[PDB]
Amino acid sequence: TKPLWTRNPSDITQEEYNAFYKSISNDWEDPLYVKHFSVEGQLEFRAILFIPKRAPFDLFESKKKKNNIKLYVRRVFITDEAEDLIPEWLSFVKGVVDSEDLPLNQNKIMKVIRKNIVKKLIEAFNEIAEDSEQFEKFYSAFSKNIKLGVHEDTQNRAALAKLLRYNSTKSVDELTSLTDYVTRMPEHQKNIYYITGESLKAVEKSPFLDALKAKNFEVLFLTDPIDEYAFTQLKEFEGKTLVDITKD
Ligand SMILES: [Mg+2]
Repeated sequence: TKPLWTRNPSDITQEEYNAFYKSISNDWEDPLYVKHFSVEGQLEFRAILFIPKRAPFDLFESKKKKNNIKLYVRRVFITDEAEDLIPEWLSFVKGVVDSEDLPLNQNKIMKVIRKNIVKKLIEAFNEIAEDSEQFEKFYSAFSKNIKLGVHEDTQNRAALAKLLRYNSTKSVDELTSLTDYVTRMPEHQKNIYYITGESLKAVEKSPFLDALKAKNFEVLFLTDPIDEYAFTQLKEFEGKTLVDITKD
């Protein structure tokens, strides 16, 4: 009879998290991942956040951001329609946030909660990334929210960019991360090369690939306008510069 989130992650089992998830998500499936944590220091609060196995329908209105994360303050419900609690590109997250001090009434306290949540969720994505198979599932569902985050989040960009995934000349069937791309780059390669296009088919046989394939340089394939734009906002990854081959 004690709020699940107030319990230590160690004492909670799956199915307990699953049932609790069903209880708040209007979803029948178990969550893809569960991020239960607590924050201490200047501000104190607990939270259980979930990443759905699949992107919800959300085809009722024009907008979308209707984050139904239940907001509690010392175990007493307050609202499931909080504002600025979590970024718009992350609205797909479901769960509960229980704060010790009143989120008040913009408010400052709310901002530090939002900051910790973003930090924890990136932490959850890198975790899902440990299983390239379960990560594909997550990418198929929220690759759009990730790209959106890389575009909206300048302070967490580099980190989020580590979540992008693309096909390449050396990554045909399976997708690859920009980190693995870097690792694969030969000693004399200084740039991360890529090419933009309407589709994979249209980009796979570009004559611009010849000057690279012959020098055994891997090249990424971007087919989404958001990925393209994102790359100009990223510029560099891990130190390497992003270069569009079609240009030069
Ligand atoms: Mg089950």
